[PDB]
Amino acid sequence: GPQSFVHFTKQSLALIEQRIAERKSKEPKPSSDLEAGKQLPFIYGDIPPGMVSEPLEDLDPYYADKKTFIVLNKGKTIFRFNATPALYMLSPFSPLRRISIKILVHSLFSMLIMCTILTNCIFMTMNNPPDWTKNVKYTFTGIYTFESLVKILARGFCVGEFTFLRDPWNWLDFVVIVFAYLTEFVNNVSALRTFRVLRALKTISVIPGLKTIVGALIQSVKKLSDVMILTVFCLSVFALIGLQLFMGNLKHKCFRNSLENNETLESIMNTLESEEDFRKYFYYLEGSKDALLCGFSTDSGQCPEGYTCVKIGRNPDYGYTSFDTFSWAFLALFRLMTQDYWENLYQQTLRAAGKTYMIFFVVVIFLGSFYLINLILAVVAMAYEEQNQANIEEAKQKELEFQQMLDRLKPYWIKFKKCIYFIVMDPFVDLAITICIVLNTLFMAMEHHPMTEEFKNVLAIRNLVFTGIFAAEMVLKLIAMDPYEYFQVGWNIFDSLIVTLSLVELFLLSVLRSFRLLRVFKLAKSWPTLNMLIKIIGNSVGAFGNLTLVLAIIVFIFAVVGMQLFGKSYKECVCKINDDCTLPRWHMNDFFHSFLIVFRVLCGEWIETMWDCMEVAGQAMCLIVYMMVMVIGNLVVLNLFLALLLSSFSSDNLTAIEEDPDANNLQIAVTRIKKGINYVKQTLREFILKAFGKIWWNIRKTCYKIVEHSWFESFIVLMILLSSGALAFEDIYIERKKTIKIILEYADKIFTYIFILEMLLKWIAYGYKTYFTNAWCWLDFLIVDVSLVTLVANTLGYSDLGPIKSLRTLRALRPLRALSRFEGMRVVVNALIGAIPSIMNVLLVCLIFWLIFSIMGVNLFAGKFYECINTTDGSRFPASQVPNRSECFALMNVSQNVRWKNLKVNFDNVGLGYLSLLQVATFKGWTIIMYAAVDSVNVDKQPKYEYSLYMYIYFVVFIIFGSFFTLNLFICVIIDNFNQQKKKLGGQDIFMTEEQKKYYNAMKKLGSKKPQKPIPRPGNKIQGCIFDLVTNQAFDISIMVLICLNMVTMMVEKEGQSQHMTEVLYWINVVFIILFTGECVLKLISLRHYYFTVGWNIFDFVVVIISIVGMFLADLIETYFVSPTLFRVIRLARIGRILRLVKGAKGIRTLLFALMMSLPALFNIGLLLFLVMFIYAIFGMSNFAYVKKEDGINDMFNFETFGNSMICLFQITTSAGWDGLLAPILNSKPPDCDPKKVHPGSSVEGDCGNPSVGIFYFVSYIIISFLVVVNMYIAVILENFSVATE
Amino acid sequence: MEVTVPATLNVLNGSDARLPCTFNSCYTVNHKQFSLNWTYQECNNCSEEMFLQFRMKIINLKLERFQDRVEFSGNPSKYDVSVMLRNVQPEDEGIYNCYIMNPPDRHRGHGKIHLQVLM
Amino acid sequence: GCVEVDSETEAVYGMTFKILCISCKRRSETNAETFTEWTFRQKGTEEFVKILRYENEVLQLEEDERFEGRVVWNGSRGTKDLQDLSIFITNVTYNHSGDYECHVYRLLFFENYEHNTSVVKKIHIEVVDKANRDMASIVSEIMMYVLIVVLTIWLVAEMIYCYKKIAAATETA
Ligand SMILES: *[C@@H]1O[C@H](CO)[C@@H](O[C@@H]2O[C@H](CO)[C@@H](O)[C@H](O)[C@H]2NC(C)=O)[C@H](O)[C@H]1NC(C)=O
Ligand SMILES: *[C@@H]1O[C@H](CO)[C@@H](O[C@@H]2O[C@H](CO)[C@@H](O)[C@H](O)[C@H]2NC(C)=O)[C@H](O)[C@H]1NC(C)=O
Ligand SMILES: *[C@@H]1O[C@H](CO)[C@@H](O)[C@H](O)[C@H]1NC(C)=O
Ligand SMILES: *[C@@H]1O[C@H](CO)[C@@H](O)[C@H](O)[C@H]1NC(C)=O
Ligand SMILES: *[C@@H]1O[C@H](CO)[C@@H](O)[C@H](O)[C@H]1NC(C)=O
Ligand SMILES: *[C@@H]1O[C@H](CO)[C@@H](O)[C@H](O)[C@H]1NC(C)=O
Repeated sequence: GPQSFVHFTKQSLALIEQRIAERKSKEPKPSSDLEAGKQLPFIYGDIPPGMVSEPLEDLDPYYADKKTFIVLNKGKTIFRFNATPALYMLSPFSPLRRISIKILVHSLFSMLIMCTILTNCIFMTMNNPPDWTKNVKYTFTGIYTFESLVKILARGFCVGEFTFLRDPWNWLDFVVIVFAYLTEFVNNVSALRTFRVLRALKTISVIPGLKTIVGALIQSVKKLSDVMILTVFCLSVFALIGLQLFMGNLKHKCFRNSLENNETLESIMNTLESEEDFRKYFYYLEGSKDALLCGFSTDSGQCPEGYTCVKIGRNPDYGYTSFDTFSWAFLALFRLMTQDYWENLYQQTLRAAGKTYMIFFVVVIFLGSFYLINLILAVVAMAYEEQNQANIEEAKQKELEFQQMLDRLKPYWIKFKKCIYFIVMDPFVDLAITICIVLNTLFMAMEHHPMTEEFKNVLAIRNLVFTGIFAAEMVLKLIAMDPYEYFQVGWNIFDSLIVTLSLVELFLLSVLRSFRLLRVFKLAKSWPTLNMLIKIIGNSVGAFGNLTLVLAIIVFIFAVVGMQLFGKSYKECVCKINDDCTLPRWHMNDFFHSFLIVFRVLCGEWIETMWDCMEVAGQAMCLIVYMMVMVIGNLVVLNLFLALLLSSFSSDNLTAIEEDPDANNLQIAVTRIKKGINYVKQTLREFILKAFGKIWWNIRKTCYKIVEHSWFESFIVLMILLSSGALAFEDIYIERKKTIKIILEYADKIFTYIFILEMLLKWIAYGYKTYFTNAWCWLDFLIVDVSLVTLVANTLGYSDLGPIKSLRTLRALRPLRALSRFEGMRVVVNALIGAIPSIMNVLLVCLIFWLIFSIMGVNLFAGKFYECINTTDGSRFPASQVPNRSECFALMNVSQNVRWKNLKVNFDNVGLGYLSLLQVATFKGWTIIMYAAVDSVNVDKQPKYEYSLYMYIYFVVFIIFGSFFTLNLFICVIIDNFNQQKKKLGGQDIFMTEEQKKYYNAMKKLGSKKPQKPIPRPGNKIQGCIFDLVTNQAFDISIMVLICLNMVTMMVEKEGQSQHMTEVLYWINVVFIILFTGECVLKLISLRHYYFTVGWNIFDFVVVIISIVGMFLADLIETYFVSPTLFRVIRLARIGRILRLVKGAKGIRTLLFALMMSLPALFNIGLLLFLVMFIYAIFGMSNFAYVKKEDGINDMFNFETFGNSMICLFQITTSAGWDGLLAPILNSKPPDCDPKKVHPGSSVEGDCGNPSVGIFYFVSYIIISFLVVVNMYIAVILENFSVATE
Repeated sequence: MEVTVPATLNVLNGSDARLPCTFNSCYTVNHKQFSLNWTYQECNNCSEEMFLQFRMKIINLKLERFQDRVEFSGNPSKYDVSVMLRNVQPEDEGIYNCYIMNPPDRHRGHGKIHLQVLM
Repeated sequence: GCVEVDSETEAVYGMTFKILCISCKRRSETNAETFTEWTFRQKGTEEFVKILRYENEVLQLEEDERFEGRVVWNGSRGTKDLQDLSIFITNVTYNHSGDYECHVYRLLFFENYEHNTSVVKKIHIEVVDKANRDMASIVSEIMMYVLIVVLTIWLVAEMIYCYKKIAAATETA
């Protein structure tokens, strides 16, 4: 009955308790479409007006028996309550219940609460509330008490199975209302007002929809159990390794030698307390807050003469960076695993514990930060992907049932108007307009800092004329087309907003001059990828708009919480985070700066702020707050990223509409041009015609037979490697190694001669055609020719001439010949070249988009970055004096050491705009630019501290748009391309050799024997008792617990531990070792000759042996010889007893299977990456061996040698701090450098570098590393998906 | 540097008077700069007078009518600089001042206490 | 950007010689104020007698007939942080053969302290009528040549062998 709409009455109640009487005297699930908050089924049709906001009968049969009723409203949404008397005090037919339930369902009620929430928030952000607020607060508490009582009146607090208490989100209502009551009267000091913040979480339920969003987020975090277990496991193991190796190496400090007045280190260290004091005794590199790390090794940093290495003192970075104890080791491995500012960790550990420990950081940065982040990404994506399919499978199901159930139930102005509308002829006038657009943007792109007067004049007048054209086109159209329909179209809508703003400036924001650039986006009609970008952005405020909003409210909550907890602390507790005793530049006193710190924590630069936080306001709360921010944000941001990205891949369309279905302007005007160009091609081309011996074949087979012989290929590869090493020996220390210099010079001739013979043989073998149609052969040909060009020149004595000299520098390309020989590298390069057409599209889109942002920047900031610093200290002179350039120059002419100096990467031009945006978008070097933008005043004016504070919003918007959305476009494109390729191959692996393929299939097959051998009970009784003893389900569990106890006994160690506790742990270790050996030999007893038939058992055996021998050898090496480093390296062998812990775990054994499964392809990509590193390192050693020691470049991290060059290149492979290395390369002219400086003992005379080649080198490297790493990422993620699909 | 002091102090005549000056300074108090300035004044019009201080060690100037009755009874390290008044008389009724400067925190603290004597 | 490179020891007669003496600081930035002095023992004699002393920017020379007019500074010029203290002998004579060593007396100036230090570097000079090319060059010249020629042979000969096999191939054909 679709008309089962009656009023809820008493005889119904006399009936509801009727059935229930005999149901309890005799001893179905509720409809999934009727629960509260949803919409009433259409089949029931319309609700009569006399029943709206009235109690209705509960139609659900499973709820039909129970004491309950349903309420519906104008929005057709279900409210279900219980018909018991309110608190057993007010029956459902009291009038007060009626009026109150009407006022409960009222939509203006929800609007009221939403508005109170928003005003509450806008007041939670005022740091220092004034007097009016205490009163407002009163009002707010009143409103929330009113909204609580309205529910609990009808809702109850009593248990009728339905109550105020049941529903979860009202628990928040209790906690807030009670906290309002307590503190208003009682009058923990740190966290007084925070719990108010929890009111703002009621946005989650007042605003509709977010409830499902949070539900799905908490569902996506459900599948992170295995991955987070593995992550903590791995970080703890690398913490044990780091703690073993570097315990206390960060406390090495360069100490004075001539200790005056007969004092030992002990006598002085106690009595030292000021930074200044320490400097009198330790060497602090100029202008740093921490004394220098040194080392007792050749490969370590070195102390200046007169200072000797000693481990006494605090640790660097306030004491927060150290491997001293397991806790700080775990924190340091975390900052590594998230690759946050590990530049300093890398450099500090390598400076203190010597440079050959790069290996550790290599193994972590690969197997940790890379792999663990990959794991998290993959599992989150899998879960969200299954969730999206869960929605879609319901989506067609719900649609299908409804359709079947529905089916089963069954004057002069007109002339001039049409004239101009014809003159709006589409195939022409639109293209003329888009040309006007492009000419405009490339005219505003000629903005640059030092402009001649006539140049700004011409720029002005050209803008004016272009605004004239666009405005005239707008009015043409408004008049001709029907006005009511002019505003109908979206582009028209955009364009009308833009033309208005244009006429606004023509009336004149200051910024808005920059907004003519939005008109670039019109090109989107005929440029499909920009259409894709616009759809991506549209899905941020569109369908996936709820997610964005959660993200917005979460960032707001963390901003307000951080402010409330730490805002005052950053104010009194500050003279310990800035020696001038002023607030630092990045803090949490206000709401804007809180917000900024929360934004940065999302961006992944979370530790410098954390040290300041911890120093200022305690270690427990800071850590918990930062760690909550990181995790919550990073899960939501990922979820947002993933949602958009999976919408891009296939849900955007199912080829429902063709590419530009209606005749596009690009597709019609070409025809009107096709009828033109062919008219050119047919008419004048006709008019100009109107007006006017076998022995060669034998030898060819011989040579061709030689070339494909295996010995030939091996020999050539051997020569390739020898040439490449000969390259590597040529560093600045080669003036010493004489005989090696001479041998290298002669070997040059030998390999040149070999490779020339190679190419000559190849010619005859293949002929100039086949040889010259192949790219690899062309490359080798170019390399051998440039080689022989160099040889001849040297002979002729024209070596001195520069082109030859600069052709030498191209010798670094000799490694390139290695590519075509190893197949694995060849197939990776083949794959990566396959994709480059799509990268071209996307790079052009990101390039034009950043161009818009870069012209915006040039209009805003250009030339305002100048400051007048003092060189001695390095400080901006205060703006009170040196007000402007002019008084900076009078100053310069009176005193010295002052230079009105630029930023060297700034917004003076558009090209520098691009460089600066790349620095900002990768989060490297971006802080100094932002810091200098927000100090801006005006050209020739001295910056003031945070004068235009709110320019940070420029960079905020830029990160969100140019970095976040563009990467989303890139990642999508790259994935489509790779799936496109895979499919074209037929789905096969795209990065593995044939061999690699067969071994991969085998090693996939190995993980498939679920069932094993019988292992029958052995004959003799007593050893049979041992058999069923060892094979007990719990004996292995006991071993596992013993291993966990072993793990904690390893964690207990710490720097500085007493001679007692060291030997206590020693015997605990040896009893553990004895016990493990005993359980092992027990295993051998049962499985006579059969212990070795399952691999894990061999693992246990070998771990036992390593464990025994490591303990013995440590004893021997401590007794006989003196050997700390060897001691600690062989002592870490005891970690083997941990690693068997994974054996029991079954969620970690599948992920490690996935890793080892994917290993081959990563080895291929690692080879390619090593080759690129190698070439780029040889170029480094050639070019920048003599740049001045400045920022990233220093004494041990430079390009003076293969060691140092390869170290810096590995560091910036993860794009860590490439701005630091680029900074000294950029300087080319005095006083930024010196081009006639004689480096002692060598002939190169230039201290400063070439900007142009410096930029090309570093930008290129970061891009190539990005692509190869993205390939790494695809490999890992694709395997994870594939191996989990079982 | 907030100063926690009782604004009004009533102590029985001839009894012991606890006059608590305290502060919450986030910086570790170090004796080589931290200073305590202990002054008192009777009527607002009449002049302020100093009786105790702390530059390097606790200094008592041993004043007339303040002689042999005042000794420091707190310890600066735990932010307690309370002093005692032995066997109060009707005379010491007045307004007591504790001035604290705790470098490197710039803000100069200030506590005020009104001491009244009941017969 | 100093590299320490040893001096050459074979001064051909009658043409100029440059004696090397490089001394970089351990950590490059530290300021310093070096001065050097040089000593020599003639071949066949037992004592080292001072020859030149470079300090400030002067090259004050102790009078000795042998080195009176033929030495000129070719060190680091016009700085007081000299890290290269080499000398140049303009017309080498047989009298200048000997053992010459230098001493650099640095005074690094550091944060609150100054640490005077010394390094002595020793060289031997032998004068000859004419240059003899270094042994390495000779051994290698002969070496590049030898390998190149032999290698050609492995290639040339092999090709004949194969050509013959190919000839056998023609033979079956
Ligand atoms: C540039 O900075 C230097 C470094 O402080 C200033 O030189 C100092 O001047 C003060 C004078 O008040 C002296 O007490 C210091 O001893 C000087 N230090 C040094 C290292 O010389 C210099 O005055 C600054 N220049 C300007 C123009 O202010
Ligand atoms: C640069 O700043 C200074 C600020 O003092 C200006 O120079 C002064 O201008 C005022 C007003 O005319 C007068 O006191 C003198 O003409 C100047 N005094 C001093 C101390 O220089 C100057 O005009 C500013 N503007 C420029 C040219 O950039
Ligand atoms: C050095 O100091 C010690 C203090 O332990 C003292 O006993 C000794 O006499 C002193 N030596 C000199 C030469 O002053
Ligand atoms: C500096 O000031 C003096 C003051 O007389 C003036 O003569 C001179 O032109 C100014 N500029 C320079 C570069 O000396
Ligand atoms: C060396 O001196 C003699 C004169 O004593 C002179 O003939 C000869 O040219 C000089 N050679 C050089 C290189 O000065
Ligand atoms: C110390 O410096 C003086 C000059 O002041 C010098 O004569 C002496 O040789 C130097 N000693 C050392 C140790 O170099």
